Amino acid sequence: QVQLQESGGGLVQPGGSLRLSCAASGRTISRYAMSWFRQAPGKEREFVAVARRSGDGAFYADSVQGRFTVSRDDAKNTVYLQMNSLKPEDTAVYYCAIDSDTFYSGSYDYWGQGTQVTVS
Amino acid sequence: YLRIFQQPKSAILLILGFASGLPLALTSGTLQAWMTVENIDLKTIWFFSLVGQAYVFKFLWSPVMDRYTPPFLGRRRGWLVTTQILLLIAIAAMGFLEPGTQLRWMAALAVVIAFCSASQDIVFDAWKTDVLPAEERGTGAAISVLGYRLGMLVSGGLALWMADKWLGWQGMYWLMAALLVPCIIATLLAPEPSADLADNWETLNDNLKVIEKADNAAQVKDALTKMRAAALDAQKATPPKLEDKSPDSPEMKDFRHGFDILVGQIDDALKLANEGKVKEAQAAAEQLKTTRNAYIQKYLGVPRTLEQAVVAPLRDFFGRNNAWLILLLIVLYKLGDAFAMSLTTTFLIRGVGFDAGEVGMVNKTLGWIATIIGALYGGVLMQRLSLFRALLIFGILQGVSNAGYWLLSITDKHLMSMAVAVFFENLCGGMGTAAFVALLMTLCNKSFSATQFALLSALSAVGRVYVGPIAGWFVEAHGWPTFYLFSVFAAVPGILLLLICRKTLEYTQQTESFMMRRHFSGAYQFALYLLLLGCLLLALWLIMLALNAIDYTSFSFLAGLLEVAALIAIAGVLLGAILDYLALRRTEE
Amino acid sequence: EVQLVESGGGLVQPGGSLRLSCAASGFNVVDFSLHWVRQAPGKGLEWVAYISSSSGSTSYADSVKGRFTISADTSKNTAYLQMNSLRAEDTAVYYCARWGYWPGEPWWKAFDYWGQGTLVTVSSASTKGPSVFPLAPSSKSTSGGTAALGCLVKDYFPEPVTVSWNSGALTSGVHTFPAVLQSSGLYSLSSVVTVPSSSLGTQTYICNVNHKPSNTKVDKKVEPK
Amino acid sequence: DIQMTQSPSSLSASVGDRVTITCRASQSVSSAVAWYQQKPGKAPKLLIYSASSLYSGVPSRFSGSRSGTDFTLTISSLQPEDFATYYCQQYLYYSLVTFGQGTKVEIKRTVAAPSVFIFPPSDSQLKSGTASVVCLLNNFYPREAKVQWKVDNALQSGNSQESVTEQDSKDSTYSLSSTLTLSKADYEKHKVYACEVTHQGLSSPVTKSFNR
Ligand SMILES: CC(=O)N[C@H]1[C@H](O[C@H]2[C@H](O[C@H](C)C(=O)O)[C@@H](NC(C)=O)[C@@H]3OC[C@H]2O3)O[C@H](CO)[C@@H](O)[C@@H]1O
Repeated sequence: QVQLQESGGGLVQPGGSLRLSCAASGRTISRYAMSWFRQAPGKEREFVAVARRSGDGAFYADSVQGRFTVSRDDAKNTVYLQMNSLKPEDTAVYYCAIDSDTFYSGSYDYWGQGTQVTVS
Repeated sequence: YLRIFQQPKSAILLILGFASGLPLALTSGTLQAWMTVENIDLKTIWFFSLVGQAYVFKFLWSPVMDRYTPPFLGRRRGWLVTTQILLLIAIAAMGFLEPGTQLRWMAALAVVIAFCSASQDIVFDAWKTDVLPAEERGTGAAISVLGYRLGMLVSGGLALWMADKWLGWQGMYWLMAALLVPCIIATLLAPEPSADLADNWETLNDNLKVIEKADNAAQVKDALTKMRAAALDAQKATPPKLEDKSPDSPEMKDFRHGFDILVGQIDDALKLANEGKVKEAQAAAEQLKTTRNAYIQKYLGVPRTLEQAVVAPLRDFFGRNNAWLILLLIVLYKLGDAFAMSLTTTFLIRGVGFDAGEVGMVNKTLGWIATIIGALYGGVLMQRLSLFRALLIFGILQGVSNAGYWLLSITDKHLMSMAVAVFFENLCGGMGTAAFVALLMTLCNKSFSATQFALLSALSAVGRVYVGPIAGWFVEAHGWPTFYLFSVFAAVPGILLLLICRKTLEYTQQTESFMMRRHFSGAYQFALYLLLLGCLLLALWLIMLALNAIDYTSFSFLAGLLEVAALIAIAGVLLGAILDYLALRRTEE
Repeated sequence: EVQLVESGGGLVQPGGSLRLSCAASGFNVVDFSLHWVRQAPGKGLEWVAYISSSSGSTSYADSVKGRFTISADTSKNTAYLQMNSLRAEDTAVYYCARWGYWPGEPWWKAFDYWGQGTLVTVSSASTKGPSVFPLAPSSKSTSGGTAALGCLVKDYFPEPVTVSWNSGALTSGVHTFPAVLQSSGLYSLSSVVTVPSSSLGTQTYICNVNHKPSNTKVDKKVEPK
Repeated sequence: DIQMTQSPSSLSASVGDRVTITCRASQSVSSAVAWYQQKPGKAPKLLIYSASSLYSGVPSRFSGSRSGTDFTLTISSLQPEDFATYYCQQYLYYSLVTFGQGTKVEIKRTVAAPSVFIFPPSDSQLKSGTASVVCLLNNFYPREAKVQWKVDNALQSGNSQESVTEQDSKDSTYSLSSTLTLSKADYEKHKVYACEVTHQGLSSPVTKSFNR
């Protein structure tokens, strides 16, 4: 009853901006957590950002302030990962993870295919 | 300059200006439109046309507003909430009212709306005067004027578009009520600087009086708590005659020490009340009565409800040095703008020979946008530059805009030249409007800002009211270009009086206080008596006007009475103004 | 240069009624009215009582009136809060704050100085033999990597107890585990530290337990006997 | 102790973000409202007295303002050490000195992965008849994390007690310790006592296992 939609990725001009959309139909992004994850081909799945209940709070990784920002659209029920001042090495697969529990423990069990951000 | 608008205070000022402006057009202009589509004269009812006088004579309603502090919110905020509630109820009632039966009490309800709207204006002007800091006064006046104009626009110019379409008059009025609702909510969100040493001392005395019943002790503790809070609040306030001595002067040191001793006696009384004690509390309460009969009278140990509730604002305003100079400055500062806007429409129709529809559209759009932009620009210049210099620049620009009108009259007709010239005139009008509202807010003593601001607003409007005929006689006698040249030369005296009272204006700007004239020996009281006689003659002439309107008896001498009253009033005003200039000169040397 | 240290421990009967002494240092007790503020564990502050030693004035909260009695000894510069008929919710940390004279800025500086507070509680705590136990770095656990060393105690009447490894010279990787909830009023803490085990045959394992009230030092060292 | 109902009951603001905490007095208390900052385990510190006033040489980061009976404490440039519980205390009437409600929030920060460690019970703790396994989640943000115990591929519940640390002065850490307290007899019935923790900052749950 819940379907996740993804967009974005592909070849990207370095140093500019991007926006990755991760929508969900049937499950409200509010009251749940929607998160993104960097993954270089040779590195692990580092954290990017997460969106909490409505506009109560938004949290980002240490190396993400200014570079990224999660914009929330209530009409679309989705999470946008805005890109800014990308480094030439930010060519990394971006995956989508959802908190299955409203307690915000951090349970990411619903698999997301993940858009392929490639920089340079 | 986006920072001030980002601040919520600009938003509350805008929304309250909208709240004040909304009932004005609905009370009369939209009502004229509704009666016109009904083809009703809306005359001979004799309940109507009180709606016009309601705004003019709001200074009579003001003393109850500055005197009384509603239990909810504060004095300013509580009166505002009350007035908006009555307006919303009245507009909703008129919307509910069904013309199917008869006209019934449409005119009476319109007069009720006008009274409540003049009331809301009074309270909004007072709240805006107190809440706004001195440097923020100009920009806040600008935002209030912008919201006011927007309210007049929606209630007067969106009304026809909304009524002609499916919405209708009933839904139009209820939607005005709905648009009044967030004004009420934002008034609740509005800040409140209740301040008021007189109000805090009155709370002190009210609770002391409810404490003279100190044998029950089911009320002494709470009332003493209220007394202590009021005394702590009034200690940091400034008393009259000592406002200019703000930075820890010896006089204010004695004031603070008196309130120190007072709050110490409330300490002892509350110590005895917390024990639950009857006998010890009563003995030390008799000792407290002795000490209040010996010590605490020093600063305003008086009740608050007095005829003074209505006399004290006038008494203070007239007691200030350069009071009559400021009176005349308020009357004739916007004299040039009144002259121009009195006959702009007829001049564009006939003098420059435009089509009526062209004039209507160009005025409605360009004049409104230019007044708004001039208001904003004047306000930003006000936060940049002092009050007196900004008023000087804006008055000079008002005069040169009337000179632009003279340019228009001499010059051959062109839509673009008229557009740019009228835009310049309304630009300077908006800047002068913002600076003038800032001056009005500057003059109010805030202790009673409602009554003094209403007096000054009526002062400004009395010029406008008398402007119309003199402009008509001038254009019929000498023509339009000569009329506009005289309009510039009559906008000059406002600038001249500003230059005369620049010392007082700069003093008030820097110290936030006014000198009270010490030069009065015999002549000031004489001029005050002349003014009082003029006001009494005006009231008697109003009684005669009512008698003539009811047509039971009519006496033709009322016109001569009006002229004589005006002569005596202006004689007193000029006498006081000359005395005021002399007092300023004496203070200078 | 002033402080309000609050104490009062001693040989008293449990489940009775105790007075909390608030010693005032650096300022006379009569120059400042002392107010006992109660902070129940898990909720906010609540003014409980006050004494004005200058005039003898005294006041209490509604929930403590008739059961408490706050006094002040100007000779030894200390206040007291004799709490009687203690009840389940009477447990809290009692900060004896000070509050200046009126008139002046001392009054406006309400509670400008507090005290560390005393955790008044109702329980069945007693005194019993302690048992210092060192977490041995077993070879089976986390083989080939970093071992999980530590030391722990069981019970004590005086709450202050400090466990340190290598005399506690490190701040990162060592985590004094706050005492688990033992319903008997006693506290069992299990101090732990995650350090590499590259010095198994050379570094000696010593746990240092420090008891301030008794000035007692306990050493748990792995040495031949 | 009853005020107007507000949707946000606590406060959580980023570092360097100006945030305001407000409380309205029941009646007029004049400018006699003080603001205190109480770090956990420590006495409150008087930040603002007279609801706006402070002396010379005092910290200037904290500011206060009053309008009528409404009092607001604002922090201009929020700092990591600012995170504490803030009480508004009107100090007019002695017998009814009232305070605030409370604010229990960790140091707002960027998301930090939990450094998950496991501490097997002491071999000399077993002699007491009990054996408690500790799973420490050192220096992670946000506070919302969970610790399970997949003991031999069997999640254990109930006996696991958690304790999120507050702002301490010895280590200045923000960690979550979970203690799977079982008897010694229970502790001998299983081999591997692994704790699995899930956090928003972890792509996969972190499992720390040890052998008995
Ligand atoms: C001065 C102010 O802040 N408000 C006044 C407003 O004046 C208006 C005045 O212009 C109008 C069109 C006029 O000429 O009578 C201007 N007041 C001046 C210039 O003092 C300003 O523009 C809109 C509003 O404030 O009048 C209202 C009652 O009608 C009331 O709110 C009040 O009298």
